[PDB]
Amino acid sequence: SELAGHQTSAESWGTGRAVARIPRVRGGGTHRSGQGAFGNMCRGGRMFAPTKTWRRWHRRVNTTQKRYAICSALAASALPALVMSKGHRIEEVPELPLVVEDKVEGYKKTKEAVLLLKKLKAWNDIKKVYASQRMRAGKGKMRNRRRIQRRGPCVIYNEDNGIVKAFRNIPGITLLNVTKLNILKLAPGGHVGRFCIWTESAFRKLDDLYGTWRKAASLKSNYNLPMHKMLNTDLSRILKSPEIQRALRAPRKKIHRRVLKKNPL
Amino acid sequence: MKFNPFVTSDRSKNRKRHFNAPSHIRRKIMSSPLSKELRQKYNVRSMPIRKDDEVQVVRGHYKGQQIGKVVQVYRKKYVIYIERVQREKANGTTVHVGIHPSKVVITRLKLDKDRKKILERKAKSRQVGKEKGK
Amino acid sequence: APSRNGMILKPHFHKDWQRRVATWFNQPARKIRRRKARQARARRIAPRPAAGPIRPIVRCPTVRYHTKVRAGRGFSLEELRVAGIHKKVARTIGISVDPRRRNKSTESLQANVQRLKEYRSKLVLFPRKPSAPKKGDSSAEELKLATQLTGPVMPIRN
RNA sequence: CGCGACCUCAGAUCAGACGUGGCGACCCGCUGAAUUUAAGCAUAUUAGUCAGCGGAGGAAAAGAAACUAACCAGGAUUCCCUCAGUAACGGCGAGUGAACAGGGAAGAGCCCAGCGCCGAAUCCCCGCCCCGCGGCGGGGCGCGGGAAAUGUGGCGUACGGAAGACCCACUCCCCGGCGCCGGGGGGCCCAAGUCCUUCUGAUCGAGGCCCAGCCCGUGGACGGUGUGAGGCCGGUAGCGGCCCCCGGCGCGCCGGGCCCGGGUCUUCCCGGAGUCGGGUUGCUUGGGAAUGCAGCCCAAAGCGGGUGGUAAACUCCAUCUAAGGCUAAAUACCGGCACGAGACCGAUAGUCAACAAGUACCGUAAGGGAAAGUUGAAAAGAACUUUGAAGAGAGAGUUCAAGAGGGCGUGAAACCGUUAAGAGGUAAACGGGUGGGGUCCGCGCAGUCCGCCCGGAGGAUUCAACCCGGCGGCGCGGUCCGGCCGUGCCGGCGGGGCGGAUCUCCCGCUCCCGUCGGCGGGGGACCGCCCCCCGGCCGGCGACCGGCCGCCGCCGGGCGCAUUUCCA
RNA sequence: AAGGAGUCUAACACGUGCGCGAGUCGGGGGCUACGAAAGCCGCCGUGGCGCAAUGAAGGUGAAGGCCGGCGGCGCGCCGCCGGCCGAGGUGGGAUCCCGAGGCCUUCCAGUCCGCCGAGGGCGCACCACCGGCCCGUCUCGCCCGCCGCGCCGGGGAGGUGG
RNA sequence: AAUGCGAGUGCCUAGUGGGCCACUUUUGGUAAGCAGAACUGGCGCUGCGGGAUGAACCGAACGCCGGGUUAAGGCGCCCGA
RNA sequence: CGCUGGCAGUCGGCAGAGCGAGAAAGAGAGUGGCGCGGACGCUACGCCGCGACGAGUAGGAGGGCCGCUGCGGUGAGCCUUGAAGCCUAGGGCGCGGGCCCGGGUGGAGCCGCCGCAGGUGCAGAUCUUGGUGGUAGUAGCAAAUAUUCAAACGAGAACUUUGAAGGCCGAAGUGGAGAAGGGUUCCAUGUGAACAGCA
RNA sequence: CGACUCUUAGCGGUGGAUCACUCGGCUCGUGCGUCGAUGAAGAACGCAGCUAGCUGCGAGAAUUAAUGUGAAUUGCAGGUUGAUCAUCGACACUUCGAACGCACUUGCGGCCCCGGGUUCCUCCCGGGGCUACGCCUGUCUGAGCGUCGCU
Ligand SMILES: [Mg+2]
Ligand SMILES: [Mg+2]
Ligand SMILES: [Mg+2]
Ligand SMILES: [Mg+2]
Ligand SMILES: [Mg+2]
Ligand SMILES: [Mg+2]
Ligand SMILES: [Mg+2]
Ligand SMILES: [Mg+2]
Ligand SMILES: [Mg+2]
Ligand SMILES: [Mg+2]
Ligand SMILES: [Mg+2]
Ligand SMILES: [Mg+2]
Ligand SMILES: [Mg+2]
Ligand SMILES: [Mg+2]
Ligand SMILES: [Mg+2]
Ligand SMILES: [Mg+2]
Ligand SMILES: [Mg+2]
Ligand SMILES: [Mg+2]
Ligand SMILES: [Mg+2]
Ligand SMILES: [Mg+2]
Ligand SMILES: [Mg+2]
Ligand SMILES: [Mg+2]
Ligand SMILES: [Mg+2]
Ligand SMILES: [Mg+2]
Ligand SMILES: [Mg+2]
Ligand SMILES: [Mg+2]
Ligand SMILES: [Mg+2]
Ligand SMILES: [Mg+2]
Ligand SMILES: [Mg+2]
Ligand SMILES: [Mg+2]
Ligand SMILES: [Mg+2]
Ligand SMILES: [Mg+2]
Ligand SMILES: [Mg+2]
Ligand SMILES: [Mg+2]
Ligand SMILES: [Mg+2]
Ligand SMILES: [Mg+2]
Ligand SMILES: [Mg+2]
Ligand SMILES: [Mg+2]
Ligand SMILES: [Mg+2]
Ligand SMILES: [Mg+2]
Ligand SMILES: [Mg+2]
Ligand SMILES: [Mg+2]
Ligand SMILES: [Mg+2]
Ligand SMILES: [Mg+2]
Ligand SMILES: [Mg+2]
Ligand SMILES: [Mg+2]
Ligand SMILES: [Mg+2]
Ligand SMILES: [Mg+2]
Ligand SMILES: [Mg+2]
Ligand SMILES: [Mg+2]
Ligand SMILES: [Mg+2]
Ligand SMILES: [Mg+2]
Ligand SMILES: [Mg+2]
Ligand SMILES: [Mg+2]
Ligand SMILES: [Mg+2]
Ligand SMILES: [Mg+2]
Ligand SMILES: [Mg+2]
Ligand SMILES: [Mg+2]
Ligand SMILES: [Mg+2]
Ligand SMILES: [Mg+2]
Ligand SMILES: [Mg+2]
Ligand SMILES: [Mg+2]
Ligand SMILES: [Mg+2]
Ligand SMILES: [Mg+2]
Ligand SMILES: [Mg+2]
Repeated sequence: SELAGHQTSAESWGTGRAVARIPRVRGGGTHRSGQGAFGNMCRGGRMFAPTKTWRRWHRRVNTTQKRYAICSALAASALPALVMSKGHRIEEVPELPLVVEDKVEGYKKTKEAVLLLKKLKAWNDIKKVYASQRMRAGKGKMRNRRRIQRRGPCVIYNEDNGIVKAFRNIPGITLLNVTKLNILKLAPGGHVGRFCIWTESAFRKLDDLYGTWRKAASLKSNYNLPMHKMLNTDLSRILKSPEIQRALRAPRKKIHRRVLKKNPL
Repeated sequence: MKFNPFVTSDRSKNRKRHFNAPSHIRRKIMSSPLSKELRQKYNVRSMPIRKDDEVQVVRGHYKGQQIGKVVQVYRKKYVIYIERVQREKANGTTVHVGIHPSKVVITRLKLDKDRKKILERKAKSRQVGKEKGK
Repeated sequence: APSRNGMILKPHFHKDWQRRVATWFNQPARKIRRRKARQARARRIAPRPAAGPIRPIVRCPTVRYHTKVRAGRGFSLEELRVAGIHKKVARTIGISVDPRRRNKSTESLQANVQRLKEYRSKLVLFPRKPSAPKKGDSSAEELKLATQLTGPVMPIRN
């Protein structure tokens, strides 16, 4: 509050009186009488530089960078090591672009969703969410953030025929539409590699929303896939290629440590 | 997950409305489960507890196979006094040990004109939900 | 005290500007309120277009914009008189009218007259009594295909 | 003299109404500083801001041009972006500082006076009759009363309007009741474990619940319950149910009103005065030979008047119509009622106030204004014995725990008491270097294992090599067969979608006689790119492979009967 | 013992990271539990900044050279129509290009793959300089245009201010 | 010519703008641990060995250590010699 | 700090184990006269090798696996078979900021890593609030002449009560009544916790 | 040896830090957006079986009626044809206060109607209803050497 610490009437006693020249509370037969009113050092009082509502809370990000981050988060979800290093239990998942059929959207009971997650061998991630359900540490428990858990697999659908109601009671499961993909849910915590389960109608609209490198995006106005700074990134195969290896000097891998100087005299 | 924008998930608000609830709301709060014999008969899972109900403790020090009549339903400390759950003081006077209604299960209801209507309302609204599911 | 090199800046923060600070934290709240009011109005006028009355073809003054064309406030009385529409009946069938406008030219006048004719050809008029049709109104086969238009009526394109 | 009008003015505890005062976050009308900055200070700046005064509403105010402009012109007001820190003002210093155009949110227009025409055609009140009757209304009577010609009502208002005649065209607009047809508030209720073992003082903990992967899940938000609960309970989800009340959206009927328009000619009519404007003075503005406002003086006109951002004269243009009035929406809201939420604070913090807080207390007064949360799961809050006058103890008892005993969770430091150890005449304390004594630790007190080989005592269902089956790796299988891809390249009696400032049969509308020319609108052709079918090579399958074949490796099962192999 | 003092907003400069790139940016508006988030609009790019400067302003507004023919001046110049070449040079300059000759195994010729190298070149960025072009201003001057022949308009050479 | 050393260049930028002391030169003053200059080195900003003590003097500048040797100073005892 | 040093060559029965040496460059190709074996490495933001150097106020920069609080992710993290906090003659690590274990106390939540955010670190400000010392059992309980004996009540008597004295105020009183102001202080009984600066 | 003093540790005091809790704040957002002469806001005084404060209420005084709900309230006593809670639309609502008969002592009235008193005869007592200012329309009673008309 902007009136906090300033609702009192107080003026400094000045020099003399063997007191430290701070403003003091006016008169009265109470405890608050010459007790120190203004300033950050005093009990009660006003804090140094009070926080204001017109702080810049919000940041704006360029649309091309938001789309670029969406592409980087999506391309990292089809790689084994990157989704393993996010911790998702996908050792028995049959294919990493996990694409299912279009009758999954017609699910209306969560038993069908649980059975589908078991047949896709994805139920061990929901088990890890269940094992990771615990209480928070600190002041967040008294600020309506009492219980925490792990973000589970993300299910991506094209049209909603009941799939959000069928899947929304499972802890960890989140639902995103294809045309409304969120970076905050595709890469939780800023780290790429979340486990994703697609449907085929979901999977067949990515080339329409983002395009390939020769065909532009059809549902966006003018967006192309970004260009690669480095086409072949496997520098091991680059370096031990005969094209590079012949144009090198001999390796000087002999270690020449210091010599103890004996006196020749 | 709660989607109603007029229902609160605030911890302090829920604790305030629980601890400052009026007496007719405390009656619904202080409900007790029915036994599995009465559950299959009435198709009713839980009822608000009354003064003349026979009831059986399932949790705490006084849990067992013993069944006691409720002495009183003291809704101010959110607790009931049952017939034989009691404690000697220093001087020798016995006082009733209070048990919460959620840790005690009803074995015999006191059937009034209103509590039959409550069981019938609960049974009809359960069968409407069963018909909606089926 | 000035530094080595920089601008001479004149910040207008010498009054009590912190009292009159307008924050925009209710901007996503007013967008939803405007959208709900817009949809409530669109449901209130059910076969009438959601944008409202038709706006005329209007040139812009003031030479930076004299090549562009625009939606004006209303059709002029000369335009309605050439088109054959009464000025107190035009507002009842969704034609925007203002009497302040003049017609200096001929080409814009006849363009707005053609604009009125093409809208009058597209107007599907319901009977005043639903149980009994009238003379100057649409037949029953068009009222069942009559829908609500979204966006401005006959949008103005350069 | 008296009587009767009218005018002007009184008095009524006359009949019926209205105002006062409060709150005041947001709004309107005044009044109005000085701190401060200018490194002084006086103009300026602070600032038309704080303080002061009056008046409202759910918004207020503004608002349908005496406008912007100078264009191929826009067209009420309010708000947002931009114009723009710009034009401009300024001891031209410090500093101050708009508007138009443009894009949006919203969008709604209207009425008088005058001038005229209609028999004042208009309005209010009292008495009676019936109805409505909880926002005092409707029709019917009254030789009932007033207001009003010093002007009420209808038509009519700057977008022109009125009247007559000529033509064309209207049979349906509004309100009030009667009765009937499908959002808001309130009340009640609706899934599934207290299932078996086990820790605890208490479990909501842990383990399990087979092939319905314990049960429900459109319900795994939250809270309570003796720690940490989707399944104990209230709840939550659900275009879930049931029961009342209010309102909207409509239909039929009754009693009323209203007795209506458009177009072309003809004849008429048309505007707001101590106001505009001018001088001067003072404040104000970015407004600068005066932007706005106000006092005083002067004081209008009607092809008039105002504006056209440099004073003035002449001459053209352009644009409105001042001095009367109403009007929703978009916009504002630190007060009030009811709610929801939080990368906020966590009892010296956060409101002064988590608590009998604007309270205790102080000042004559205006005013000033605190401190103050926590036993336990449950008072089970310590019966009884004994000393003392008692406060206080000692036993006993409760509790998981009194090492939780009514300001009682945890219980730090400063300071103090006692015990133990060590020491002591250069105040104490300190840095470096040792020594001594303690306190505990190494769970020390016969002291590291590891690999290979040799020797000696043993024990296995055992090695190599072959056979069968499975799997994996590699393959320049120089170039095996088949697929897939290409930010690869050429072709086609190929089919298609986007784009183009590359071109051109019907169609709307337009100038001139169904003929004849420009332009709004779909094809059609051309070009570019992409997608899908066809053939060719190239290149990849190391972000992207299948079957046979060849080699190698590993596993399992046989056969190996022990100079092999392994084990201690 | 506890609390206790370079914070937040706006503006500017410079450096650094990212994306796109002569463009870039939806911040305002609109569409469609967390979510008041995210997504989308392109005839919503209005508008801001950048792509053009200079002058107080009216205004103006960023290479030329050679040749042929014609006209004038007395072989050169000016004006006038057609062709061809064409965005400057000097010095330094990372890097890159050529290569006289050569880098051994018994001995010489002898082709390919590399590696070095005397000397010679195209020269990035950047710096110094000399030229060139645009706007203001000054001086000296001679010409060209037509719808209005003029107190009209346009040009040249040499300094100088931005 | 000798000797030695890799240089050149562009942005942004804090703190400071009270100083003081010494050999030599030197102004005013009888003089001053006074006032005011030039040059270089210090103190300020800096510990260490010595001058008993010590801002400036002499020597010498500093990461934590072991061995050896020195500078300026010293070597009766304090107190190493 | 510099060498803008070295290492992708771990090139293995599809093998041949090297680039320290005074002297620009190739352990180059072709053309004619048994035993199935071989340490470590390489978080390339990593590892390794040579030299030289190390003062610091005001000030500037870098690195913190230093520390506090909250958020997004992540540890199939820890926890009533005992979390946070606090105490400790215990064992240690780090140059340091600090941190990890052991014992005790306590009774319900807490932490590591990758990023994000800030009301984020105290010895001072005659700092603010709260608490506690030395002084110190010290200064002091000294204005207005004065108390003594016996008895009663009581657990307890210098101070209460009663009686007997000796005294003072000495009618402008230390007497008897009112106004202002106070508001139950008046009266009766009981108590001796706190107050009545001894009781 | 002991006293006194210093250091460290154990235990006990003084003190209430730290931590963990939170029916409280702060901030943002939404919907509504409602006071009063029919007496507001505010204040005063009273009201409970035992009641000081807070809260609630107004002589019907920790509430009456009605409706919903359905067996309690509770610190101790006492006593389903509906205890208690909630809703609240009926009724009631002391004194001051714009505060209203005049004043602010809680004082003085005036008019009218009732009941005792009396037997309409005024006293006296008690009860009820009126008695403020400004202002609008109408009514009634008036004023004027204001302007007139007529006897
Ligand atoms: Mg505060
Ligand atoms: Mg903590
Ligand atoms: Mg500076
Ligand atoms: Mg009256
Ligand atoms: Mg004023
Ligand atoms: Mg000043
Ligand atoms: Mg100053
Ligand atoms: Mg001053
Ligand atoms: Mg004010
Ligand atoms: Mg008022
Ligand atoms: Mg109001
Ligand atoms: Mg208004
Ligand atoms: Mg405007
Ligand atoms: Mg600008
Ligand atoms: Mg000046
Ligand atoms: Mg100003
Ligand atoms: Mg505008
Ligand atoms: Mg619009
Ligand atoms: Mg009239
Ligand atoms: Mg008008
Ligand atoms: Mg719980
Ligand atoms: Mg379990
Ligand atoms: Mg739970
Ligand atoms: Mg479970
Ligand atoms: Mg349940
Ligand atoms: Mg339920
Ligand atoms: Mg619901
Ligand atoms: Mg005027
Ligand atoms: Mg003024
Ligand atoms: Mg001014
Ligand atoms: Mg003019
Ligand atoms: Mg002018
Ligand atoms: Mg007007
Ligand atoms: Mg007007
Ligand atoms: Mg108005
Ligand atoms: Mg929210
Ligand atoms: Mg506080
Ligand atoms: Mg605390
Ligand atoms: Mg405490
Ligand atoms: Mg304990
Ligand atoms: Mg305890
Ligand atoms: Mg607890
Ligand atoms: Mg304690
Ligand atoms: Mg001792
Ligand atoms: Mg602190
Ligand atoms: Mg930059
Ligand atoms: Mg000197
Ligand atoms: Mg120095
Ligand atoms: Mg020195
Ligand atoms: Mg000496
Ligand atoms: Mg040495
Ligand atoms: Mg000596
Ligand atoms: Mg250093
Ligand atoms: Mg210690
Ligand atoms: Mg914080
Ligand atoms: Mg401190
Ligand atoms: Mg003494
Ligand atoms: Mg007396
Ligand atoms: Mg007396
Ligand atoms: Mg005493
Ligand atoms: Mg001690
Ligand atoms: Mg009372
Ligand atoms: Mg009742
Ligand atoms: Mg009832
Ligand atoms: Mg008086």
